[PDB]
Amino acid sequence: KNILVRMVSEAGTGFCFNTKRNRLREKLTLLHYDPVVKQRVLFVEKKKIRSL
Amino acid sequence: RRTPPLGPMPNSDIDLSNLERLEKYRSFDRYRRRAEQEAQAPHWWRTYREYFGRTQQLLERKQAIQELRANVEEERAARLRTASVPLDAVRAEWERTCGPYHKQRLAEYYGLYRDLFHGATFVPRVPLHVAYAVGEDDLMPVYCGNEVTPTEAAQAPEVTYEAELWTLLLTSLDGHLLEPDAEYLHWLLTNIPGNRVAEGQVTCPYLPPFPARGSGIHRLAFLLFKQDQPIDFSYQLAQRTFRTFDFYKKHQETMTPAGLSFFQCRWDDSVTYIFHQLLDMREPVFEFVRPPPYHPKQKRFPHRQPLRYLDRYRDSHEPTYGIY
Amino acid sequence: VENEAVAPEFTNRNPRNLELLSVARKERGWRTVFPSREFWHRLRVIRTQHHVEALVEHQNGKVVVSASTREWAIKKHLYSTRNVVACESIGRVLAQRCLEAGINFMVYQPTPWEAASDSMKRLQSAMTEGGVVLREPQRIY
Amino acid sequence: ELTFEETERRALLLKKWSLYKQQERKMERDTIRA
Amino acid sequence: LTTHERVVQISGLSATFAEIFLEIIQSSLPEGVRLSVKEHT
Amino acid sequence: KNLGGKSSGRRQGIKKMEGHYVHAGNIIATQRHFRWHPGAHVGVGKNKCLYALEEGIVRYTKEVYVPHPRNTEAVDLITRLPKGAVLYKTFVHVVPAKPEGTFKLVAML
RNA sequence: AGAGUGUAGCUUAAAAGCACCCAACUUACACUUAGGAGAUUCAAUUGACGCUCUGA
RNA sequence: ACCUCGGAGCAGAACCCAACCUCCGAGCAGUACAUGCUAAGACUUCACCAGUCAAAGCGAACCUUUGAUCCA
Ligand SMILES: [Mg+2]
Ligand SMILES: [Mg+2]
Repeated sequence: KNILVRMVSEAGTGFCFNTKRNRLREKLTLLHYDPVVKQRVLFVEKKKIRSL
Repeated sequence: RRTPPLGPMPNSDIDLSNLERLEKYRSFDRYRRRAEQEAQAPHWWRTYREYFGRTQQLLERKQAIQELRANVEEERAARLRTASVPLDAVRAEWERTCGPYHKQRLAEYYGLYRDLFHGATFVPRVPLHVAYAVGEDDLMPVYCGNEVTPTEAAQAPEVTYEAELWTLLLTSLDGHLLEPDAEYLHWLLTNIPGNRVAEGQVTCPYLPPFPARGSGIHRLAFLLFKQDQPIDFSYQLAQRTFRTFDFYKKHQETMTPAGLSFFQCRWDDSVTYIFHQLLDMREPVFEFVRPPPYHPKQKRFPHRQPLRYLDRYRDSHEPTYGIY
Repeated sequence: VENEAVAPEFTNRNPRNLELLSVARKERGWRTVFPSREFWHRLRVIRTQHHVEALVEHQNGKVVVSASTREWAIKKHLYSTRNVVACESIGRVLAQRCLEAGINFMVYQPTPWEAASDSMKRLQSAMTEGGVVLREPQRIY
Repeated sequence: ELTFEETERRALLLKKWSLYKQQERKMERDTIRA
Repeated sequence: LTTHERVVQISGLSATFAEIFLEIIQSSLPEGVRLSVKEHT
Repeated sequence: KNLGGKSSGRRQGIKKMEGHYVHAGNIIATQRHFRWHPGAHVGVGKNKCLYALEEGIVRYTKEVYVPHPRNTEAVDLITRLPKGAVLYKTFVHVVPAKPEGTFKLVAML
């Protein structure tokens, strides 16, 4: 199945957004737009929110 | 119930049981061509358009084609996709051959005929040329639909045309400030002897373009008329205003249009100079104002509407306090 | 001053007024049909068996500026009227005529294969280097 | 690599083969219809 | 060595049309090829 | 043994018949599949509903149908037609009513 | 001997559009892209050079 | 056995129409991570709740079904 995970900005901002990734898949690192920084930055998976 | 068609239903002529023996649209482009043809064809049903609507010369041409074919260098250039064309020679030849027809198309598209002659058309037989001398070294031409600034059009232009009398007129089809239909003339030379223009009768002196600021783009027309025999004719807008329609009605017996050349003029500081220095009046400034946005009649209870509903209908953004 | 008698509302009758101000409407529908009608002027190229022709047509369908290799003035300067050279020559002639007509901006609507065609690429290069831009400005709302 | 003269000869070869086989198919079709 | 095989399917012949068709095929065979007018199955 | 089938109707169909005055953004017709195709000044949503892109009068017409070449199935369907055949469809247009603005005198500088 | 007469294969096209072909993608066809060839029978609306038909 | 949602017929042509009615399907996946933010005007499952579509604008770029409140 898929799991909802919290991608946290690697830009130091407190910004986080939730994505969906397969449980068997590797931990996620993704470019995403950081509103506070106003620039695309890396986000790293921190913790699993739930299993869906 | 079924009302029968009011005409030949499409795809009815070719409706046959021999579908396998019927040739098909192997390609998309041929279907596109057929579809465009049908769209152009008139129809008995409601359609989008209803609502949104010598021999020696030929022999010489064949011989020239054969000569170009014979030239092997030409074939090598063609197959290496390196050959080119003389743009000036092509322009001159087109002007002589079929340029008048294209210029008539351009005039019709720009609406000169419908606004100058109420739809009565003609053909600019004479390859007229006008150019406003910019500085001293160069002179910006005035083709059919060119774009020339009033700064460059400040002074009267140099006119050239291979012909033999002539009456040349300049009008601004849309510069009028009071009456929508009238128009202003800038300069009118009459009884031109042959080609030389300095000897023309200057009935109305020259004016530069004066399209008001933010009033869009105005189309200025150089008309040239063949003249059989001279006729005596006749900085104030009241006397520069008139209608080319009835003007040329008064002279069509011995005058016939034979040349045209028009251009688009925008605002420019020379327009301010024109409005102040010699027109001696305050220049008008126009702004393109769109209609206010439509909003449905306000309800007492805007059910399910967001909080912005009230802002859609409030006029003053500043807080108000009523009796307090 | 009677010269200062100006109507409160101006009436510019130039058909290209709003189009050049970039305020005129474009037909924004026809999403399910090809080509789009969301333009003011369109460059349409017809490659027949023998002749190559190009048109600059207004949205209402009026043909504004045409350049056909069929015309003597143009066919009298090139070998084959149905090759890349013919396409580029007609493109350059059309670019010159467009500039002299005041049409600086245009929309080209080729099929995928038409775009991939080297002759169409050469025609587009000819137009762009002649000055005409094959991308109309966005409407200002 | 190749040169310009051989390319031109190749193009003329294609042209003359076009003409030759055009005559060929024309005569074949003439026999057909006849 | 190997011999490459090809098949052409045909349907719809007239009286004279069949004659012209196969005589043209007979006369247009380039070099050492094997024709056939066999049927399906 | 037959379950389900209690879904209610979607209340789809034409919302503005021909001649009806339509403001920009009004939904003209909601359809499940393309019964009516967008014409002039008529947009299409994700769910294939037709809405007016301008303020005007709704008109229905029949026009030749030439699909987007990237529409592979439609292109193949066309490829299988005979030479004379031309597909037709019903299109919805909005004939815009007002001009998109007027030039006003603001200041007599 | 007489009649119909006559634009490259077709055109109530006026020197054009369809047709036609090779090259590449195709098993192949097709599509597409590149290229190719082509005619208003001769003299002043008219006579005579060629084709079809009616006879010997 | 069923209880929610959806597709087809009944219900032929705007909408709407039941059943122990005749059939079928679903409780998500794939994708990306602007699949962002805002906002005219509209639709709406016959109420409400809920559910849809969306111009313009800003910002990156150049998507195709399930469930409220409280409570944690
Ligand atoms: Mg049902
Ligand atoms: Mg409701």
